[PDB]
Amino acid sequence: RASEEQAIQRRLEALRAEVAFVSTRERKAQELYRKLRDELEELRLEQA
Amino acid sequence: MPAITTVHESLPYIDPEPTPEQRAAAEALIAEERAKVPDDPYHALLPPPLPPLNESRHLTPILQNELARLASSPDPQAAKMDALDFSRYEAPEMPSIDSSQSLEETASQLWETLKQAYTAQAYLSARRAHLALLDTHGKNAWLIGNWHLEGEVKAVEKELAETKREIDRVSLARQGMQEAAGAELKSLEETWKAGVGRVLETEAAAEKLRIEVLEERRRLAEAQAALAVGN
Amino acid sequence: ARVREELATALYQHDAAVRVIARLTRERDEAREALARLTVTGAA
Amino acid sequence: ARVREELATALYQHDAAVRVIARLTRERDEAREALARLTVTGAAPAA
Repeated sequence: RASEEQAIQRRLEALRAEVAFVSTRERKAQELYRKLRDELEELRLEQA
Repeated sequence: MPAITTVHESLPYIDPEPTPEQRAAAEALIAEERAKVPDDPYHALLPPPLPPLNESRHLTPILQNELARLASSPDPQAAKMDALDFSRYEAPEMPSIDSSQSLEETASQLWETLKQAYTAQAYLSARRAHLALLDTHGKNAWLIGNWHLEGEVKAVEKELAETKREIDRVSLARQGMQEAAGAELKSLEETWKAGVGRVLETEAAAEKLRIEVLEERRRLAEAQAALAVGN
Repeated sequence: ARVREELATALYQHDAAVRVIARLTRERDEAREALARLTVTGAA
Repeated sequence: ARVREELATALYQHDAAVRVIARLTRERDEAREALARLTVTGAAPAA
């Protein structure tokens, strides 16, 4: 039971770090989407 | 008390039940890396070995002799003790006095028969005295002995019941705590899988939009090249 | 008594190790199968 | 003596098991971190 207590704890930090990194990379994906969307709108402005 | 501090990530009340086929695969694999990993006979986690009989301060040389006898006996369960002379304890018969037997020898073997008869007489008198004592005062002693024995039974029973209550308490409390943790990990795992799928779809769509923005960059480059050629 | 309690601890921790083996095997199978499927497909 | 021998057998099995657990722990970390950083390359059609 003591071993499982420590196992549960370390599994919380491991999974929390993993999901936080995935969500941060998702935020970077939306930042890249915004940058490419701004570039596309700028090329629309330059063509029009 | 146990002395192993190895920690596995096994949470049985919330992890799914392992199916027997990949279970048997798990013991098969654990067996094959046990085969390739050498075994350590002097591991510190192993308790010290059982000392042999001879150097032990407990067993007397008579006890090693009896242990060797009962071990050399091929059936230890049927090994028995060298019995006393119950044939001599049995009631004596009238000895056959021979006419050719000498008077001194006849008197000596009559003396031996008298010794055995008197010993049996005293033994049987003591047995009858103890039987009368058990007749007059044995039932209350039997009652008080059975009462004490069932009292010890009750003591062992309450000890085992207390230990079982401890097990029940631990199991229920950790069922609750494990279930709370398992809900947390299930939420995080599903969120992680959904985030992986979402970021893959997101970067696929972003790569497609990168293809069109590169197409428009090439369009502007071609327009600039055409204007520079025409001017 | 000491050898019996240590044996019970070893048996329970061995079953725990088997359960972790099973869970990690499922994790590896899912991750490798997903990676193989995605590398085969490409256009999700 | 027999239960002591079984204890030694279980000790060897548990040591082998925890070594396999460690190896598979690095294996899961490698596979999961690799799939977590799996970017999307330009899906260029076969011209």
